[PDB]
Amino acid sequence: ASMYLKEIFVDNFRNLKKQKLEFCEGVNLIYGLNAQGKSNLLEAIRLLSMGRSFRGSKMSELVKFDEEYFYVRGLVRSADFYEKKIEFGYKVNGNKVIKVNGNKLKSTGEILGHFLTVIFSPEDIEIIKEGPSRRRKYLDACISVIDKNYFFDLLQYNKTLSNRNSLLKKIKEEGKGEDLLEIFDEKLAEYGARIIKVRNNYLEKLKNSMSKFLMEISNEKLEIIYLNSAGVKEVHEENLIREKLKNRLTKSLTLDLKYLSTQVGPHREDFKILINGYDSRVYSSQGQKRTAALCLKLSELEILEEETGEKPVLLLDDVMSELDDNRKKYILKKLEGFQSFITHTSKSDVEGDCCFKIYDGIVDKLA
Repeated sequence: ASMYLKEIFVDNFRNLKKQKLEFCEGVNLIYGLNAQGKSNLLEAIRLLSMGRSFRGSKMSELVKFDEEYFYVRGLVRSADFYEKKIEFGYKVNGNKVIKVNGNKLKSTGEILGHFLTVIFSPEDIEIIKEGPSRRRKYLDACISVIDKNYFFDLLQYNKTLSNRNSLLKKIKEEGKGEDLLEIFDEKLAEYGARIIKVRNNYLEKLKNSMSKFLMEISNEKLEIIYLNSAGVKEVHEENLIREKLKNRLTKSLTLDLKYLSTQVGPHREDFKILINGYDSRVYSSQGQKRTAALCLKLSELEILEEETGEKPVLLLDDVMSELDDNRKKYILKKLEGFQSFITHTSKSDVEGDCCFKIYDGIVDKLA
């Protein structure tokens, strides 16, 4: 039984009026003339998956202008639940309150997995086009939805990384800190090796899944190069990678003290998408990049289902309007057995099993 959002209630959320909405199976077409309105609804849905705004927005920005809180409640059907309640509340205080079936979660990260979605947007092309930062963050979020252990390791890794970076400054002003520096190096190498091993594993699946879609769509060839920070290309034996990280951290101490940051580790790494053997960021055409962005999300979807045994809900934020007919048809074919939410400016273009009109932030069914 696939994931299915039966209902969402939004209160003081961005520009949406207070309302409870009920949805259907298959394609939920949401059309309207407002920008914020449509994608704000998608933002509220995606929030129940991730515990954050997909736009990258801070929580205080999600509260309705001049209000003191927002609140979102979804009801979801999944493999093991007829109807799970997920609640996300934020008070301008600065505390998120998140509950699943009435139990408050200790940390936001705990939300991950109760409600699976994959969100498509035209912005996904930036994952192809931009720097390592954008691709690490995409990669980290994809793996974390599947793998709680990886999420745990990344949290600790990033915590140790900032502790180390601030210690570098203390070691520069005063001296000393040699002991905490060893302790941090050891921890970075330990967490780093596990992060690298899991990343390598995911990217191998990404490569296999993405090459199939690309071959299907444009008959083009896909390769992925993972340049990891251990410089290894083996990534079986964790202790070998851990040792390579540790030695590298030791060898780069002079450079680290000059810049007051940490030059080696997975927080610096990237992966390279090759299209017909050429670097997709600097060589490929825009059409190719766009196609690659689509294959990227389709793969995400495929790996997510395969790994969790659950079939996610699909969010498509304004991704249909600039497509030609053959690409629309392809994408629609691929959403076949999912619940999906497709935002559009038009009612006619893609039909949809249920159609909703949004205006002045009220969503009404049929039109």
